[PDB]
Amino acid sequence: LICVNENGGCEQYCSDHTGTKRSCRCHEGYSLLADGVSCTPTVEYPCGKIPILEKR
Amino acid sequence: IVGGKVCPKGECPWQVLLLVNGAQLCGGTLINTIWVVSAAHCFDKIKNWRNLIAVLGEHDLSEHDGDEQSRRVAQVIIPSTYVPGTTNHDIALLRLHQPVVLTDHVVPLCLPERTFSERTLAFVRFSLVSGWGQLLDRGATALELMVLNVPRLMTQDCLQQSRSPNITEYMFCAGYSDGSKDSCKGDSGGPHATHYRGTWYLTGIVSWGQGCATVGHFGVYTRVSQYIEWLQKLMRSEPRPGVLLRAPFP
Ligand SMILES: Nc1nccc2cc(NC(=O)NCc3ccccc3)ccc12
Ligand SMILES: [Ca+2]
Ligand SMILES: [Cl-]
Ligand SMILES: [Cl-]
Repeated sequence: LICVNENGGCEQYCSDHTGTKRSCRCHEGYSLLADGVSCTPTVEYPCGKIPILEKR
Repeated sequence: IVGGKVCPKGECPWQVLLLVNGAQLCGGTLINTIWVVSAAHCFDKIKNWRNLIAVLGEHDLSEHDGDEQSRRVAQVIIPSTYVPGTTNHDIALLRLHQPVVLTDHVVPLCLPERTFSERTLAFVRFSLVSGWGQLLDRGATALELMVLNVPRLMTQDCLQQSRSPNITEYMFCAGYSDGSKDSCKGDSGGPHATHYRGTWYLTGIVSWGQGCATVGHFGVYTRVSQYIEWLQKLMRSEPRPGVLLRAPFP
């Protein structure tokens, strides 16, 4: 996969590496899941999320 | 904001109101607990740099509901390439004197990586712009925070569809040419926020245009993707005496 196409499949940030290699990364306040693409909050108020809507 | 709606309280939690001697100056965007991004041009005529205040968690300017947090602005950092009274490089990084406390009503917007912003965010068609600016050209400013969904244009198409200063590589256009919907003078410095896969990101800063909601013209926004590395470096630096700092760009 390449980061310029479909964001490399990453939810957030994407790095191309030497080979057909790709690593996804997450912003501070998030961690990467075992699927290697998804980011889940690690804190109460992660950036770019709206608490009253996340609560619903 | 012209032709938008009231942002429901708490749904624009990164929005900042900038005040000078109690008076509305500009908007801005919280990007972490002590840093706010705004427009350089907001600071062209500041007299007493020591009376600048940033307010988070604000919604209805007519009342106090206890979700507001005010901080003094300790530093205003502007790129060296900005020339007062002109439009290019219209960005400022503000350091608060003390962190805000994150709450349901106070949350930072994510400052994206450059590559992510250029390769992915720049192609999300619609983004949200917000502020307490004028509700109409030549009209009164808003007492409740307003928000508007605006589509982004490639600059070639912006120039073809417009009918000024140049639109530079440090800018982009967004909005409508029919005079119905725009950000306005008093919204300067506020966020252009872009959603991608469940998270919102800072992509633009309310910067300039021709009047507000003027037929034949679009809103022009600072292209934040050009400044990610510059901002990140400054956020790692130690504070310096004196509120205004001009920092080399690039
Ligand atoms: N989206 C938009 N549509 C129409 C008009 C607008 C006016 C805006 N604000 C200002 O133009 N402020 C004055 C200024 C002065 C020096 C340099 C730059 C701006 C901001 C946004 C606008
Ligand atoms: Ca209030
Ligand atoms: Cl890369
Ligand atoms: Cl000073």
